[PDB]
Amino acid sequence: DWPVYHRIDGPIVMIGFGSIGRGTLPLIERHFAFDRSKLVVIDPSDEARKLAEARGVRFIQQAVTRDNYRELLVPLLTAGPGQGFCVNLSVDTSSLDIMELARENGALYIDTVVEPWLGFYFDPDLKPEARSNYALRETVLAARRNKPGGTTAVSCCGANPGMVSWFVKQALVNLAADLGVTGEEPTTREEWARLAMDLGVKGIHIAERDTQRASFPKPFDVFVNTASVEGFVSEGLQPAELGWGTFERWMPDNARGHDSGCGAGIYLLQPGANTRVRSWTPTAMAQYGFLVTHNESISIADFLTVRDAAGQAVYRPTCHYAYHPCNDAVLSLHEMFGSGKRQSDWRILDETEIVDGIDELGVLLYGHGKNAYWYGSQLSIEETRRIAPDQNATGLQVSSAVLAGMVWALENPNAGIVEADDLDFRRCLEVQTPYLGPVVGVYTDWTPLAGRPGLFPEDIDTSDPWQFRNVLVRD
Amino acid sequence: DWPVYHRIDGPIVMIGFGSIGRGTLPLIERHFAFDRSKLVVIDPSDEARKLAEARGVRFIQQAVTRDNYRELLVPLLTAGPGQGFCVNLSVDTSSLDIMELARENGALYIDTVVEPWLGFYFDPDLKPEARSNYALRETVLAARRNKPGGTTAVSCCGANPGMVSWFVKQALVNLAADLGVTGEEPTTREEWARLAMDLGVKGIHIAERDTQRASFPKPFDVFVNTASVEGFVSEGLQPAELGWGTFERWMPDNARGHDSGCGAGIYLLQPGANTRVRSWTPTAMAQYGFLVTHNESISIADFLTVRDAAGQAVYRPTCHYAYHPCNDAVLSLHEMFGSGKRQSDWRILDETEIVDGIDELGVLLYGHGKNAYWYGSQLSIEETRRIAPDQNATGLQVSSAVLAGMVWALENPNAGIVEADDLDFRRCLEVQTPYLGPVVGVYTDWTPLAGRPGLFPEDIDTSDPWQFRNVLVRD
Ligand SMILES: NC(=O)c1ccc[n+]([C@@H]2O[C@H](COP(=O)([O-])OP(=O)(O)OC[C@H]3O[C@@H](n4cnc5c(N)ncnc54)[C@H](O)[C@@H]3O)[C@@H](O)[C@H]2O)c1
Ligand SMILES: NC(=O)c1ccc[n+]([C@@H]2O[C@H](COP(=O)([O-])OP(=O)(O)OC[C@H]3O[C@@H](n4cnc5c(N)ncnc54)[C@H](O)[C@@H]3O)[C@@H](O)[C@H]2O)c1
Repeated sequence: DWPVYHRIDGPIVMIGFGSIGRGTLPLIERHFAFDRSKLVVIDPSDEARKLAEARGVRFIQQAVTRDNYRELLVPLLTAGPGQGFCVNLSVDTSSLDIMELARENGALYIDTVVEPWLGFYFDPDLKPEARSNYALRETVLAARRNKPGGTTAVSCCGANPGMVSWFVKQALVNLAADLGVTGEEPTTREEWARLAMDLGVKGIHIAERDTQRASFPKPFDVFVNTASVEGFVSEGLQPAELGWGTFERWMPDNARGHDSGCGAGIYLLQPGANTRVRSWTPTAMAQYGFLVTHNESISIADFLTVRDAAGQAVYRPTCHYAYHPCNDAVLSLHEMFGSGKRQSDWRILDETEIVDGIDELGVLLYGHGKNAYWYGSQLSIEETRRIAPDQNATGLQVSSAVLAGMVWALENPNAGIVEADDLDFRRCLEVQTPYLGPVVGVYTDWTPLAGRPGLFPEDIDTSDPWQFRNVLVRD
Repeated sequence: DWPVYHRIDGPIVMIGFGSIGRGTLPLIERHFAFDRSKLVVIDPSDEARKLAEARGVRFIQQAVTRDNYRELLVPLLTAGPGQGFCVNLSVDTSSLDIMELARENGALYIDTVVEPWLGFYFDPDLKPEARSNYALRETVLAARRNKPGGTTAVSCCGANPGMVSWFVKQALVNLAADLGVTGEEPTTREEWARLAMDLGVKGIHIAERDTQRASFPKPFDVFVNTASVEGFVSEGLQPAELGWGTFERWMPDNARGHDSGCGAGIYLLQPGANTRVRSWTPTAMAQYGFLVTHNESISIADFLTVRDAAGQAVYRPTCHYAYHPCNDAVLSLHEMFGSGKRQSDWRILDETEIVDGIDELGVLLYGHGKNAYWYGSQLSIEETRRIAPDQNATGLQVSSAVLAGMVWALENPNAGIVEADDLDFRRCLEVQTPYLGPVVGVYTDWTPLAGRPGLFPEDIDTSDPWQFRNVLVRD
């Protein structure tokens, strides 16, 4: 049987019922005990309403907005009898404002992104620095400094950000064993950072290759993806963004830093989904990824920062996304950027439309004595259908991470505002691994200088293959 | 009944029986009178041999090389009783050497590319300039200067290079007529160049969008295309190249000119099939094209050059390819450049494998009073199957162009070495148009500055939207 981890006696408030909400609700019903009538789904769309009604779940057809979120959500979060859980899987809503509302009213909180209120992403009066995920994350860090401790709110606990933070810790443990580095397993952030430094990890790619393909050819003027099209396009049009490692000797002319905050990131004055980087995964081998901004690019680099007494950073890894989405999404990007505007329509691939493929999602640690190491999941669509309904492999890696975060929050309900890097990674992977298919570690001798230089002059750094100067693709 | 244009009174030697040879053979058999035993195909491929046997045509399974071409081709082309025709549709053979051999022996000649002997494209001892199509074309121009007149040899007479030269002439005439400019169309090179100057044509894109889709999804580690994969990859890895207009006021730091030759071209120190440009076609609307090197980028800009009394160029249009290949080819390029090497296998889509689509191929004249004008063919796979066997829409545009050039060569057999810009464009389009489906001219308001600047700073020239500065896709 499937484990029922805990009883939830309070209200379960799910904000948003898109691809991730539809895959997460069945997991919540499977793994927690509660009266089904205590669950409530809020979503503005008719499509979501019909799906919730088909499940006999209470539904409120409203867009949560800055104007209504307090009057709308407080009664739902405080309905009792016990502590409620707010499961935020929406677009167009402020993660920070909803999280602070939940904590104000004693309700647990989890989300998979630091989302702003509608309008932020395309606000023409915002400076590029202000549109960065670094800046949005800094609003969460400030909230934590302002109100330490208290009710647990889990920020950015999906597949990536989320799970990959746990993969980094496991990968560091495996690397220490394989490199003969002795010592006890870290138990504090400082100890984790020092292990990464001692192992010589120069940087980390969130190295992903989605090979799911549809039973129909990509339609003209339709954006196709395996998860949120609105969310992927939004993050893809934000600046390319990365955690910036101490080993880097070069940044492009259009790179910029931040005057304040944790200090772990840079951004480029170009859209991340039109920025290519050289990377590698077990199934793809050498591939292009897109340098799409992601919270974990900053959070992981920040988490693994070592500082001296004066507080200056002496070690920090480079960390960023290196995303090869499904073929139809690759075509959708070429179409969107080539036309200069979003397609007229979009669709997310349903499991019934996917004929084969996997979502290979892992972390690539590089620069150490064994060059590069990839650790992560190779979950296939066939396995997904076997073990979880209403979602594809992309969705299941996300929904199962939300499940793990919820289990952790119930067992640690007064931990304050926390990121995935703050959770107990072993417990979270213990809950999530049944839904991840093959989880494997693979070494490779590939480097970004493989085969280079070619028949054209290239601006490369031959002294250190893994420099960003060698990873970034110029156009 | 199909028209029979001419009797060929000698041997027909077709070098190469790939996608284009297979599409051109039925048109030769359809439109020319000759004894069946006069035609012979030469190709080293076993796949090619079996198809030729099924077609009942003489086949010699041999690679033409520097070492054997004289011993092989001279007897075959001079078998008599009269003038033969060398129809060169191969890869890895020297167009120049074979052309000069055919001419030395009184045989007509046609090809669709200035191909070099095997080894040239990837010779590591060659500078990028020496690997350019500008340089290859200059060998043909020098051969013409050294031996003017003589037997007709048609260089680069496919769809593009080839047919698009005739489209440029027709487009110019249409542009003038659409402005109410009546009277004598030009008859000399200098008059054509002045028509383009007088109408204010700043530049020309060879603006192509292939929408042919396969009945099977893109296989991993397989390069898929609708015509020669080897030929497309070769030119895709040559330097980006363009005819360079007098109106341009900016070029990239890695752009280079030529010390010698006609003077009409620049090249970039980067591969063309990984260089993107902003362009437009009627069915695609705004799209990315790849800036792949092509003979006609130089020959058209050269043809349309106006010089002053001293001999200095005072007007010349920009001209280059803006190629959006079929979706599987787009994915194949992303795969190839992302891995840094050619896929292990490749395949060309057969008409039986194509579910739908067109090859939209035309010329986009811009900078004139009506901004932009696209003229060309919208041939669909469905129409192709009705009018010509053994090829897709891509192949038929090419094979019908070779048919037209062969007709022109037979009708003008003492014209010496000629390019597509040298032929009677009306007669050539008269022969080819039955195979081009819809041939239309479409005006558009679109410019490369549409929607720009976006939310990031960009280096653009707002006073002149069609400047290469605005067309080239840069970081
Ligand atoms: N961390 C990760 O790994 C990860 C992965 C995928 C998605 N995500 C994020 O999770 C979120 C959900 O993804 P998805 O795929 O389900 O998206 P989706 O687009 O499928 O669904 C979004 C849903 O939000 C609803 N919505 C829109 N405006 C709203 C409002 N004002 N209030 C409430 N609901 C509103 C829509 O009606 C829609 O059903 C997105 O923000 C996405 O960026 C994270
Ligand atoms: N101008 C245009 O519009 C245009 C369009 C398409 C192709 N082309 C060119 O036409 C040519 C043919 O294209 P394709 O699609 O048929 O290519 P293809 O790859 O299908 O076929 C090429 C053929 O050449 C043969 N070959 C290889 N080496 C040879 C040798 N030494 N001697 C004789 N034959 C040899 C191969 O066996 C093969 O059958 C290529 O050079 C291509 O670049 C021009």
